[PDB]
Amino acid sequence: NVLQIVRDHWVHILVPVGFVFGCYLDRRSDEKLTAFRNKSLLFKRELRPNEEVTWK
Amino acid sequence: KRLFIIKPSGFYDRRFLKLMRFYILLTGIPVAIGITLVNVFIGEAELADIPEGYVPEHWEYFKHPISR
Amino acid sequence: GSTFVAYLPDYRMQEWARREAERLVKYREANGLPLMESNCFDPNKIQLPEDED
Amino acid sequence: PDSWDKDVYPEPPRRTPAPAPQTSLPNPVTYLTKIFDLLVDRPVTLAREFIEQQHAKNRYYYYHREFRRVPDITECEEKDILCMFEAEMQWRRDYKVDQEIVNIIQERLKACQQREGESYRQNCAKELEQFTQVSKAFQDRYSDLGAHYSARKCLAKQKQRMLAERKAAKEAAAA
Amino acid sequence: SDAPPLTLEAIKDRVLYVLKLYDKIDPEKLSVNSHFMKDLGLDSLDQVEIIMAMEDEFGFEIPDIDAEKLMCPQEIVDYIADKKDVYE
Amino acid sequence: MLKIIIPTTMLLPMTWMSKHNMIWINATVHSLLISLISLSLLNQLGENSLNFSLTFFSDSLSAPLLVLTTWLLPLMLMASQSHLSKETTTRKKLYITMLILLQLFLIMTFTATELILFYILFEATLVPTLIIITRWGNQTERLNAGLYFLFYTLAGSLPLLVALVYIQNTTGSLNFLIIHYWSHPLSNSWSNIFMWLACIMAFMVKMPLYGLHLWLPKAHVEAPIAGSMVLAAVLLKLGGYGMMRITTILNPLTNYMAYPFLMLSMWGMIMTSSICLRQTDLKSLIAYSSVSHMALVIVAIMIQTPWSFMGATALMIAHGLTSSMLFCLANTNYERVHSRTMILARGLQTLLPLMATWWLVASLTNLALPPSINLIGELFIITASFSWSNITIILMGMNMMITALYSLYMLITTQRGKYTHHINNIKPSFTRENALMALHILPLLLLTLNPKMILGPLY
Amino acid sequence: AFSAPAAYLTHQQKVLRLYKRALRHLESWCVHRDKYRYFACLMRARFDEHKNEKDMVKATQLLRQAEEEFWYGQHPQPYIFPESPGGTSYERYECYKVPEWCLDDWHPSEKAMYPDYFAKREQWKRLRRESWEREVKQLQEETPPGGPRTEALPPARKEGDLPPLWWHIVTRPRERPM
Ligand SMILES: CCCCCCCCCCCCCCCCC[C@@H](O)O[C@H](CO[C@H](O)CCCCCCCCCCCCCCC)COP(=O)(O)OCC[N+](C)(C)C
Ligand SMILES: CCCCCCCCCCCCCCCCC[C@@H](O)O[C@H](CO[C@H](O)CCCCCCCCCCCCCCC)COP(=O)(O)OCC[N+](C)(C)C
Ligand SMILES: CCCCCCCCCCCC(=O)SCCNC(=O)CCNC(=O)[C@H](O)C(C)(C)COP(=O)(O)O
Repeated sequence: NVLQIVRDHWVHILVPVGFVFGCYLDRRSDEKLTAFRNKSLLFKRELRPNEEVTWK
Repeated sequence: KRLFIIKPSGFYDRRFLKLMRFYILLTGIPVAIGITLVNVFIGEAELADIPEGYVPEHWEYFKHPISR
Repeated sequence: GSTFVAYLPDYRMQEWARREAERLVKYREANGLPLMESNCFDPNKIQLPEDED
Repeated sequence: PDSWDKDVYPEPPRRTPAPAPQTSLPNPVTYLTKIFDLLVDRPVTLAREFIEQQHAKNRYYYYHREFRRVPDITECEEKDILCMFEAEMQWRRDYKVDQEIVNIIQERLKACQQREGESYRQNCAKELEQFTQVSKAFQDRYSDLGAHYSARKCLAKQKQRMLAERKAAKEAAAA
Repeated sequence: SDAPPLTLEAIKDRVLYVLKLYDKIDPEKLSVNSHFMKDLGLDSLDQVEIIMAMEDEFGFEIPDIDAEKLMCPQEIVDYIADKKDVYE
Repeated sequence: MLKIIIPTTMLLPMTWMSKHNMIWINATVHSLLISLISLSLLNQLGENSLNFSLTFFSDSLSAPLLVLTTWLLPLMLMASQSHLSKETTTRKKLYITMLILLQLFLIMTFTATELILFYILFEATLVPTLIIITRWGNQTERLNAGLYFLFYTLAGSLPLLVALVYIQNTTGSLNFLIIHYWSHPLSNSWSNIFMWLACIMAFMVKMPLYGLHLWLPKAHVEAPIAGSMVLAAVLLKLGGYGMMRITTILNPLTNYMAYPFLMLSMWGMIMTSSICLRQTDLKSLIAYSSVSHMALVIVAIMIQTPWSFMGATALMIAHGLTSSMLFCLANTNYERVHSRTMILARGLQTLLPLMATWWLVASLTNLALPPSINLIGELFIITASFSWSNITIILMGMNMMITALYSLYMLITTQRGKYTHHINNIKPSFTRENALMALHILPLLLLTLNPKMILGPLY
Repeated sequence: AFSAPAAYLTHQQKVLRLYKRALRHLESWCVHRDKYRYFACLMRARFDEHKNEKDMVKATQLLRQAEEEFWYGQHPQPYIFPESPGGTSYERYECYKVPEWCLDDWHPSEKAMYPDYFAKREQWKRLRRESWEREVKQLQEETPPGGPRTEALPPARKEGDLPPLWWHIVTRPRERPM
């Protein structure tokens, strides 16, 4: 019976999916501005024995 | 002797006030109870010095558990 | 939303600024230095023009 | 309490006089404080003891964030944007700390005025003098920068004041 | 509580009481339906005085345009009853 | 910050793919969710802004405006579904599309890092507003209003564009951060004077400034209720935001270029407050109230002090909420009696008591009762003006009296007295209207509880 | 307030109104009852001295001097009955007067209480509905061809008629509604 329910209320996932897509695109934008990661004079720091990057 | 007092319909204003109170309380009584429980059983962080060689996480720089 | 706003973490650094001011006041009062200086920059790093005439 | 440092927020030694009754009638205030104590102060103390017992079983800590010192705006080239940015942020942080210092001094002054009672004009001269010095320094530092303030404008103000003082000194030496 | 619920009989009694204290009307000759100009031989000034006496007795003012028309005690009682929402 | 932009572009096809009787529910629910999402931008720093990318950034001045816009969209949706019931499905979807496009343009405008992009979006906001006004307005004046709304804007904004590109050919960048860091003083020459005028006149006509405000009564009176809401609460704040942004490059010319505009702002604030005292139209009274408050905001921006900027930000937020509430309150009576004359429907407190309470709260907030944020902004601006010059306390004080008068005047005209006898079609207030009033008024006092969220970057 | 006004006031009407106003203001001046009765009798004699003037011009001239004297010697703060248009309770209860048509919008739950009252209301509404066509026709018949010349309304004359335009006069809210 879920066919009619889906074809009537499938418009309710467009906005949440857009929210997740926007979060993913914000992360993709963030990954292109790492030219000074762990390089500022105020926050320059030695890496921990395991971690690879100070922030993502 | 008792007479009829002509008034405008008080049903709808009363209904709206009851509905607003119901929804506000419906979401706010759990919030108040949770805040009280967190405050009682998980107190606020105590100020302390950073030990040598330790790099705290950012959320560790705040004192209230909900803020953290 | 009001609960979320009321419990937003202190990113404005108000408490940190208060603690820093407490430290500085304690130090400058203990060692007798003035509480504040009219110059916010050290004159040694400022090079005034040679001639004023 | 040990919550705040007693050096930054000082207080006098708090001398109070002893009870010296002279009248045979009972003091209603004494019975009122005894009733208030036994009826209010003890249940509140028990509740606080329970709350602190619960808090003691869950101890976690938060730390004061430390900031290094970076080059100031005076050590920055004309168009070096990165150094300008770092120096500007350091200047804003120092400005906030200075504001809080003035806040501490003003709190001291207000507490003195309330505490000293009717002798406040004579017994709080030191706090007034400290506030005068701090306010003068703060006004020389940050006043008239206006909205859109920056480290460069503060440096320009300081250089102008330095030039005026140097000219005054050089002309006074000529006298 | 407040004043009792004034009735038609009370209003008529009060109006007749006030009228029977007037020196220019004969108490025996006065009736509820007696006309002021016709049956009692009064002029307009006496009617104005009667209206003012009613105003004093009941504590509310009657406009001149309405007071000009009341000619018998029954009319005065009726005007008072319609003014004060009296139906019994 | 695409996590906010993309859900609106998704509101678009969700509205266009909705079933014919479920458009309002879906739109309102997802707009409220988007407002809840945008609530996270209030977590600001103390030193710099939130630089999300090369294109968009968020600051302590733009975050409250973004929250207000995303909160205003659902309120417009609730306020619009009453008078659009008889419309066809396609035209209802078109109306919702105009509202969504306006919200998207405003969201992108308040966060653009670039001045030309800011100009493009701040000019793109005209098309949906103009279409709404000239298509869904009620009377025949609407067409003229649209023209008055259009050219008044464009004649102010086209010179700005020229100035903008000129600046980019001199400094090499119009990015706001670089512009702020690489700021240089403006000399005193005729060319610099005209550059100042070109940079200022667009935002001064969008405020609107006294003398340049003639478009506003037309636009806010002939528009539909949602159009009036968005025109008064958000679209007037574009001028204030733009002036606060652009003034960083105009010093020290402003020091003496503000005199004619300061004089106009103060005297026209008095003049418009006085105009409110004799107004037969209830919507025009609210429009002129907006003019007076925005004159105060103009003074605050023009005197260029931290306290003035704080007060100006608080005043913009408070005025947006208050004026939107007042417009909705007037629209309820209009929908009941189909007339805008203030003395037509009287004594409405007897017939609608809860509506009378809403009217009382809105009027009390309009006259800046303590400790409302309206008062906080007004008092900060007044203190800054007193520091600027002690004589201003006269004019400001005058305004404080006049406002109260006309404010209570409106209330006493509409709620007290005796009801009109021949008007018998006044039905009890619907739950929708009461909810609209409550959702307008509760955030005002909630922000009063935590006032540092709307005090701007100078806090 | 109940009677339709005329195009003008007659000389006798003006004299009577001035007499009443003078008596009331003189009473406001003379607080005590016996003093008021004395001076009211004096005023009555003063009024009825010129009662028999056959010259209308001299009568209206005497009235002119009477009005001038009253305006000079009026009480600045005359006594006003509390519910009169100048009294302390003139419109005190107007905020409690609610029109009857509001009852037409009551929720059925509210109308569940007071069933008999609403039955009587239905009877009254039906009577008004039946009565309206006749009331209009009677007003049409009794009106002169050049429109009405006064604000007076005719009574009912037919077997079971009602006086035209009676609904809002009969269903006044009350003098003390709540
Ligand atoms: C119907 C009848 C009603 C009358 C009866 C009501 C019964 C009582 C209820 C009324 C409550 C009285 C208020 C008393 C004050 C208590 C609340 C206060 O203490 O909370 C404040 C908190 O207030 C919140 O910060 C303000 C709420 C935020 C407002 C946002 C509105 C929601 C967004 C919707 C869209 C916004 C549109 C406008 C654009 C900006 C404290 O501020 P703060 O000093 O920090 O707290 C320090 C401790 N912390 C930090 C650990 C928490
Ligand atoms: C309806 C409301 C619309 C909004 C109104 C906007 C207000 C715009 C007004 C512009 C403000 C000032 C403009 C120019 C600045 C100074 C004005 C002038 O009077 O000052 C003197 C200018 O001197 C003389 O006045 C020369 C100018 C005379 C010619 C200008 C025409 C004025 C006529 C007014 C018409 C109304 C304009 C608005 C039309 C709508 C100063 O002497 P000077 O040192 O030498 O000039 C300074 C520039 N320097 C340094 C490069 C030399
Ligand atoms: C308190 C301070 C103010 C004092 C003001 C008072 C002083 C003024 C007193 C003197 C003024 C006059 O008498 S002015 C005298 C005016 N002259 C006439 O009226 C002659 C014609 N007569 C009539 O019109 C009627 O007989 C009529 C008299 C109306 C009787 O009415 P009725 O028989 O059909 O009831």
